[PDB]
Amino acid sequence: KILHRLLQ
Amino acid sequence: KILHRLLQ
Amino acid sequence: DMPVERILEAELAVEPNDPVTNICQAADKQLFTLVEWAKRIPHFSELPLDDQVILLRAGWNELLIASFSHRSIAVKDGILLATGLHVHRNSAHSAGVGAIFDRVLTELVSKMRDMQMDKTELGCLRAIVLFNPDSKGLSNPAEVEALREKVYASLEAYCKHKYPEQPGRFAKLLLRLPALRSIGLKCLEHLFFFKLIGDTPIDTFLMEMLEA
Amino acid sequence: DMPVERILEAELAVEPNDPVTNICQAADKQLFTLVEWAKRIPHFSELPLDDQVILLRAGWNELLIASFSHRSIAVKDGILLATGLHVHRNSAHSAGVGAIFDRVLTELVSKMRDMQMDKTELGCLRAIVLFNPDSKGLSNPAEVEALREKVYASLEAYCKHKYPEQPGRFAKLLLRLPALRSIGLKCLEHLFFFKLIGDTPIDTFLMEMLEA
Ligand SMILES: Cc1c(-c2ccccc2)cccc1-c1cc(/C=C/C(=O)O)ccc1O
Ligand SMILES: Cc1c(-c2ccccc2)cccc1-c1cc(/C=C/C(=O)O)ccc1O
Repeated sequence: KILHRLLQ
Repeated sequence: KILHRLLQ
Repeated sequence: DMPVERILEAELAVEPNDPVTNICQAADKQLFTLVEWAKRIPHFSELPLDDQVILLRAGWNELLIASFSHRSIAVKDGILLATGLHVHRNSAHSAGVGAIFDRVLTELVSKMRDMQMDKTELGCLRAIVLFNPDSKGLSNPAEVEALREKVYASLEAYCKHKYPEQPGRFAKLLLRLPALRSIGLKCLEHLFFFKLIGDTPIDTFLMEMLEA
Repeated sequence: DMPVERILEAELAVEPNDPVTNICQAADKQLFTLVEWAKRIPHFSELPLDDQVILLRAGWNELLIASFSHRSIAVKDGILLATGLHVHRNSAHSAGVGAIFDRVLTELVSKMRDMQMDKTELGCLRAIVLFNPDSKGLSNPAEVEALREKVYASLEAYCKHKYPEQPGRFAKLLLRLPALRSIGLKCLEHLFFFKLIGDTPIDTFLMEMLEA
């Protein structure tokens, strides 16, 4: 999840 | 050992 | 197009106790910087968000190992972690990771120092590792493969122009990836040894990479 | 000098039930042929006998994997072992090695078939793997490194002359080595799984490679 939010 | 003898 | 100038800017834009705990802290700390580095790589953000996750989850380990190895070109027989801690042959040996430590030095750090691998060549290699067409689940591996080919296409031209008298330098750079592959696999094992035993705290970001 | 003509002759000179048992039988059978192939590689026999042992004990696994992968370019979604047995996705899956089987196909066999890797390019890659300067214990790794550089120096010239319109073909070939490195490590694990459990007979030559 955190990886998804950091890329956005 | 067998590797040594095969190379010779 | 894959300009080496921006790949270098990506490298330039993301630069700055118990050895085991420091290792885990450093890996978690640099996972955040890795995302900012990837964003700055040309065409990476254009890919589908799901493929970006696959590429980062698939190459984050090798990407970080390549970073601290080149960062450790200046340290004398040691490794410089992102937390500022210098891990030498004694601390690593007493930490139970002496074998893999020697591999990092003899196969990566020392090899990087001998050939004077610059940060442009480092970025291109990390960009090549990032654009891994072998990553499972990629919606379009061909596009990732096309970006990889563009990367080492710009790297070879850079090597031929920057080091015209080292015709084999381009091949020498790519031939460090096999070592990075095996070294990364071994380092990942120790990370599970660290996490599994619970002996070492594992932070959120690193924890997320170590899980499904 | 490292003439590609003889490396091809080395490849040409060494060509010809339960899946698990066949795998072990094939690996042992091709270990003998591997020695005859190495002898025919230019300058290999000139090296000290102890370094030859180190290079063969260090690369025999990847060397054999590269052999049966290219040998399996003709098999439809399967692998052709040296014993003549064709292991497909079903037999491999029912044998407990379905995951690594898919990797061999998607990362090696299929990649070899798509680019039409010829036997000269195969030999050069196997010669590069043979001349591994990262092997531990080599009395003179620089000499091994020099032979490796001579190998991919002849390969690049061969690719530029044989495939002038594929400028990135040379880099594409070398970039299959990282996969071969990780795939070999996983295959080696299964070999220990096979040997350790005693469920599968392990012959002398293969047994010697699996030991100290
Ligand atoms: C480098 C390392 C070791 C290690 C440290 C000393 C000697 C031998 C191995 C162990 C586990 C993880 C790691 C590891 C650290 C990092 C952190 C790098 C940084 O500080 O930027 C990233 C990926 C890793 O697999
Ligand atoms: C190829 C393989 C597997 C395997 C087979 C099917 C699907 C997935 C993995 C397993 C263990 C060893 C091996 C293995 C075989 C060979 C034999 C090759 C040949 O027949 O020439 C050499 C090295 C190896 O690691």
